[PDB]
Amino acid sequence: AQYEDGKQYTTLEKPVAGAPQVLEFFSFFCPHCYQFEEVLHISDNVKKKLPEGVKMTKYHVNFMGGDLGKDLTQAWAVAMALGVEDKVTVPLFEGVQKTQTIRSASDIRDVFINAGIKGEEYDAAWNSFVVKSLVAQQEKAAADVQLRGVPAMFVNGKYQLNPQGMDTSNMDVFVQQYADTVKYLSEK
Ligand SMILES: CCN(CCn1cccn1)C(=O)Cc1ccc(Oc2ccc(C#N)c(C)c2)cc1
Repeated sequence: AQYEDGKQYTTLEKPVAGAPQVLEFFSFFCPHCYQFEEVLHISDNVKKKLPEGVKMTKYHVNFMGGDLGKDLTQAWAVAMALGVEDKVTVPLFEGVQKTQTIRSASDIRDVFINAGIKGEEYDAAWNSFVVKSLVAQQEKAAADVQLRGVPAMFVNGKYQLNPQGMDTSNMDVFVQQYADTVKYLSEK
C-alpha cells in the first residue's frame, strides 16, 4: 500500500478513546518544533487539508527544559485560555532558542506583555484554576500515549505520525506528504 503502518505513521499498542481528532505535542525547547512552526508551518498546512471546523489541539510538554519547561506549559495554558496562541508562539520560540532571552517565568511574562496582554490579565490567568485544569489536560494527554519525544501528532488517539519515514530533500514536499498523511488517517 502507498500508506503503510511503520512508514508514514505508526499505530499505538493501546488506543486512547475520546482523544482529540488531531492532537499535536510540542515544546519551545524542541528544535524540530521550531522548524515545524516558523519554517514549515505544519499545523496550518494540516488544518488546510482537513475539513472545515475539525478540531485541532496543540499541547506543550514538560520533559524538556526542567523548571522553565514546566513554566512554559503553564504559560501555554495561559495562551490557550486567553486565545492568544497566534501572538506568543513565535516570540516564545525565538526567546528560548534564537535570542535565548527567556530564562525565567518573568521573561515568559514579558513576551505576553510585549504581545499586548495586560499584566493583570496575564497574572490572573496564570493563577487561575481554569489554567490549572488546562495544565492537567496537557499532562493527561501526553501521559495517555507515554510521550517521550516531540514534535508528535496523533490522529483520533490511534495513529502517530512518522515524519522520519517521509522525504526531507524538499521542505515543501515534506509538508505536503505530512498533511496528506494526516488527511488519510483522518478518513480511516
Ligand atoms: C520525537 C522524535 N524526535 C525527537 C528526537 N530527535 C531529534 C532529532 C531527531 N530525532 C524528532 O524530532 C522526530 C523528528 C521529526 C521530524 C523530522 O523531520 C524533519 C524535521 C525538520 C525538518 C525541517 N526543516 C524537516 C524537513 C524534516 C525528523 C525527526
